[PDB]
Amino acid sequence: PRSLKKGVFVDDHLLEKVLELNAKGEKRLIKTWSRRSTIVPEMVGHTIAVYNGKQHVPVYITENMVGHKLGEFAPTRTYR
Amino acid sequence: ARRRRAEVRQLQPDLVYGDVLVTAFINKIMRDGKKNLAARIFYDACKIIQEKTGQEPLKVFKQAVENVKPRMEVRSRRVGGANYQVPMEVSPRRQQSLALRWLVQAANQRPERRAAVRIAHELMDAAEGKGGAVKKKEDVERMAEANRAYAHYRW
Amino acid sequence: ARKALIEKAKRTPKFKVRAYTRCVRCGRARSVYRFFGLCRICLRELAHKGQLPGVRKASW
Amino acid sequence: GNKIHPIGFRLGITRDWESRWYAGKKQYRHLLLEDQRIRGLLEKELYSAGLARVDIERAADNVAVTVHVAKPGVVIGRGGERIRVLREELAKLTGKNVALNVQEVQNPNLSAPLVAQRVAEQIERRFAVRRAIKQAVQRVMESGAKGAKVIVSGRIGGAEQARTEWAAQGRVPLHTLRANIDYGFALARTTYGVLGVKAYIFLGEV
Amino acid sequence: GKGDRRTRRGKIWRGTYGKYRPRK
Amino acid sequence: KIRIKLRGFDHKTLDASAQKIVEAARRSGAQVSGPIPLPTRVRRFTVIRGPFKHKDSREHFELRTHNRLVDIINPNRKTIEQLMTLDLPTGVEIEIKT
Amino acid sequence: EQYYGTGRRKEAVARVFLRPGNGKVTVNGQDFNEYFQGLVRAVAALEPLRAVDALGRFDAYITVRGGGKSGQIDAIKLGIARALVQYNPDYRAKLKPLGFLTRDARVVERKKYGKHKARRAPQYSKR
RNA sequence: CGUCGUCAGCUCGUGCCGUGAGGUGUUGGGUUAAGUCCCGCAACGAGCGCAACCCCCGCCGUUAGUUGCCAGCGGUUCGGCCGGGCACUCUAACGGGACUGCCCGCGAAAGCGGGAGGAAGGAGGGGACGACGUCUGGUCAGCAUGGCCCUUACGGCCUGGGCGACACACGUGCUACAAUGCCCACUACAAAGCGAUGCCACCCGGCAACGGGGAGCUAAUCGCAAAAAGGUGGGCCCAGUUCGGAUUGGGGUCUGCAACCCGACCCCAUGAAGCCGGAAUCGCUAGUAAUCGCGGAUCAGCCAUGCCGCGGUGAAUACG
Ligand SMILES: [Mg+2]
Ligand SMILES: [Mg+2]
Ligand SMILES: [Mg+2]
Ligand SMILES: [Mg+2]
Ligand SMILES: [Mg+2]
Ligand SMILES: [Mg+2]
Ligand SMILES: [Mg+2]
Ligand SMILES: [Mg+2]
Ligand SMILES: [Mg+2]
Ligand SMILES: [Mg+2]
Ligand SMILES: [Mg+2]
Ligand SMILES: [Mg+2]
Ligand SMILES: [Mg+2]
Ligand SMILES: [Mg+2]
Ligand SMILES: [Mg+2]
Ligand SMILES: [Mg+2]
Ligand SMILES: [Mg+2]
Ligand SMILES: [Mg+2]
Ligand SMILES: [Mg+2]
Ligand SMILES: [Mg+2]
Ligand SMILES: [Mg+2]
Ligand SMILES: [Mg+2]
Ligand SMILES: [Mg+2]
Ligand SMILES: [Mg+2]
Ligand SMILES: [Mg+2]
Ligand SMILES: [Mg+2]
Ligand SMILES: [Mg+2]
Ligand SMILES: [Mg+2]
Ligand SMILES: [Mg+2]
Ligand SMILES: [Mg+2]
Ligand SMILES: [Zn+2]
Repeated sequence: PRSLKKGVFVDDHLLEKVLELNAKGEKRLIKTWSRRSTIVPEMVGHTIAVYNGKQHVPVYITENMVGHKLGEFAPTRTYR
Repeated sequence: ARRRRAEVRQLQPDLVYGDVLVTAFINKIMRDGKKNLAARIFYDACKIIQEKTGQEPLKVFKQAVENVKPRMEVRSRRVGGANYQVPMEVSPRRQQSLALRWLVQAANQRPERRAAVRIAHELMDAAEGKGGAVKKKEDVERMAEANRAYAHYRW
Repeated sequence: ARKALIEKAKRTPKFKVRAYTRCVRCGRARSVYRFFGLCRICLRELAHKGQLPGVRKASW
Repeated sequence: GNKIHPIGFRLGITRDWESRWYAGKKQYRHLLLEDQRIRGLLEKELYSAGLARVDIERAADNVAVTVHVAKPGVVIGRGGERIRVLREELAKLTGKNVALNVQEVQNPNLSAPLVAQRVAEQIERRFAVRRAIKQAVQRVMESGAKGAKVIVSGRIGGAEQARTEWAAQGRVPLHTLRANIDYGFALARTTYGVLGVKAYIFLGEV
Repeated sequence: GKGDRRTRRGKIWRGTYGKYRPRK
Repeated sequence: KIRIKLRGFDHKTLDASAQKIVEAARRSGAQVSGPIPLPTRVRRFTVIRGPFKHKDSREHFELRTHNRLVDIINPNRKTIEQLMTLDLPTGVEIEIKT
Repeated sequence: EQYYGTGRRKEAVARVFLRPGNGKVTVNGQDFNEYFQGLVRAVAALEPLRAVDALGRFDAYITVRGGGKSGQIDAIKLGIARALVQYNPDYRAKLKPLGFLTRDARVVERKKYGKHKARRAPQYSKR
């Protein structure tokens, strides 16, 4: 029961910062604070280090995990 | 009621029979202030007595009430020790309230699925001298008298 | 309500969403009636004097 | 902590607002803040004058501002080279180019706000709080009046333990919505703390 | 009852509209 | 025919500001539509009496906007004289739509 | 010819016009049994007429706005009785003992603050 | 500001009593919602509080009428629509009305019981209003403020995270366990509010949320708007059910720079516990309780079932 409408949001910080790496090759991590941005196709393969408010955690983007956001892989809290 | 002796509310007469005793019974049936649904229920139950029975409903109604009226009841009281259920006569006013209440209470315990069906059958059984209503009434009088030993505590 | 926050007034919010009312008389950020721009507390005080015209004490 | 402002409580009857101008759900709040900005300087400046009150009317960029005082002369200035600098402040804030009257007060001993200011003053000069009050009530009660009362807050005399000093004469019926009782507060600042001062004056009933 | 979104009352109580409660 | 709604916070600041347009027109124009009331738009304000907690008190504040009508029958000329700048209200608003 | 009496109740006014004739009651146009479609109540609103043996003497045109049908019903009770007294003042001496003349003052108590409903006070834990 | 507590009290001046702290008055009898009033009295009066003066609701009258109405006539695309009219409703401003005034009874008086007249009767109903003081009450995080304390930082900017964590425990609520019920269709009665870069009629697209288009409204003359319970007809047939909607899968709309953490909403699917709740415990005395819906503040949107308020239907019981 998700939602957006029309314009699958992604933050330009990396959108371009990543589509450029494509123009060349793979890059050793890509740390960012835009856990908002939607994971789009041209990422599968890269390893984005998503922050969580304290840590810059590495995430290997796979096909199956496209439509999702970044934060969904960089969990915020720590539990018992 | 610490200051005055609360005067009994005076309710209008039954739209139909013009009997105040009936309006009362209706109010008791009523729940969530739906006097209509109430009034309705009662009346349909009055018709189910026209058929299944002979006499006019009012007669049965009156009789039904008159049978559920407990002329004695036990009321608890604290006296150096524990709670001694003391038997005492039941006033005219309370005699009625308890009757009408018990009718609806016994009535709604019945299995018939329709409200009106339940009231009518209870009034009938009541007027006959049977039914959960009359039961309780007897159950009370059983409690009373059966505790006459404490009767000398009056009120 | 430290001056450093009464800085908000500054137009440049970056995004129209980040803007908030704040009492114009005390800086109060919560319960800040629009019609007066005042906070619930301030409203009460001035109203009591007479600085709020037409504004009276409702009863019914 | 009980009892409401004797003024806010009488605004309907015996007591009118300090701002009597209309507006609408787009203006009011502005013309509002304005008055606050107004009295802002007025009370910061005309203190020595005897700032007993600052009324503010309107019509359309026009503003009454009938600032009342005990010593009008202190408002005017050298011949009038002040009530010229004050009218100056008017547009300095809001370029409405409005009036700015001045009205002496008929006996500043019936002007609760003052009566309280007086007491607040005395307290800062390290006066005897109780006497100051005994006296004040006297003056106020002396120059007419049907009743009066004064109340200084806590840390009286510099005390480590706050208290609340009294004094009151005649009638000062507050529950009677129709007494017409002037009320005035004064925040007497100090070296060891703050001291609230309140004054009430009962004059004429019906 | 007032808690079933997919009902007349469900829409009312939940202050809304849709299939189960259209604006006429 | 002269629509002229009056809106003040006082039911005399208008009832005066309208009592002018009442006779200062009768003395130069038709009997006029007389002054008409119109429901008042009330605005209440409910604040928690004291600061910090104690959410069970509040005390109520209302800012009621009264309304007036009038309507001078016949857009006269001599009526517009004594009704040109002989006003007296301070806290009123008057829209003219004859 | 015609006779009038207002009649109000629980915040609902009713216009009552009694004109000699049968008894056709036109509340908001519609027939009595039309506007009061199955409400054991209604009937009562005509009790003022029966109170004076009339009913079959006047036809009645009635208007009503405000409140609820039961309120409106009561209002009528007043109207029909009010107009009926105007028509004939000797009728007051008969409607008073039954009190159809009185205006039921019972209204809705204001919703007080702190409470849930004027009086219904919020419950509290182990006090 | 809360609270004892809207409780019926707390005092003062002078006189009088006592070495004195203090006492009297304020105690007493009668009466009242009340230190309310009456009678008595070494006290006589006064102040703060009670009451009244203010607001709302009941009835009536005047002034005004684009609200209303064939009341009454004419025309009617038969909509109070056009003309017309202030009658009625109403809108809102002023004024009347109730005083135990009157009648019987008891009484020393106050006042109590009862009666008529009257819309209303003995404080007619509901508000605002809360004494000297108490709790070292609550709040320096609204604001003000003495003192102390940090001043490359206990200050400032930002992005992100948190305030939304959960094995658990309690409070206040919401929805419900159903037939006096649930569902669909059709149809009828309200009050109080809100609306410009806002309320949005109406048209079309979409099951829809919503979208595109676009009339009117500075709003007693336009919109939010459907009031719901109710009435009428039909469905269900006692079952965890056509009761109940938790949870979860999926699709999508809208606000917003952005809805992973953490928005509401629509549609399909899923359809949980729950069969009326142990000990114990809460509210309410009349249009109150119960029950049904409507608006508003804050607010982009919203986690509101909360809060403040409005009207519909409308009880039971009080010996004591
Ligand atoms: Mg600060
Ligand atoms: Mg915001
Ligand atoms: Mg804010
Ligand atoms: Mg609160
Ligand atoms: Mg209600
Ligand atoms: Mg009292
Ligand atoms: Mg003495
Ligand atoms: Mg002695
Ligand atoms: Mg002596
Ligand atoms: Mg003494
Ligand atoms: Mg004592
Ligand atoms: Mg004594
Ligand atoms: Mg007494
Ligand atoms: Mg007294
Ligand atoms: Mg009249
Ligand atoms: Mg007497
Ligand atoms: Mg009072
Ligand atoms: Mg403490
Ligand atoms: Mg400090
Ligand atoms: Mg929290
Ligand atoms: Mg269902
Ligand atoms: Mg369509
Ligand atoms: Mg109109
Ligand atoms: Mg059926
Ligand atoms: Mg199942
Ligand atoms: Mg089911
Ligand atoms: Mg079952
Ligand atoms: Mg909102
Ligand atoms: Mg949520
Ligand atoms: Mg709501
Ligand atoms: Zn403030």
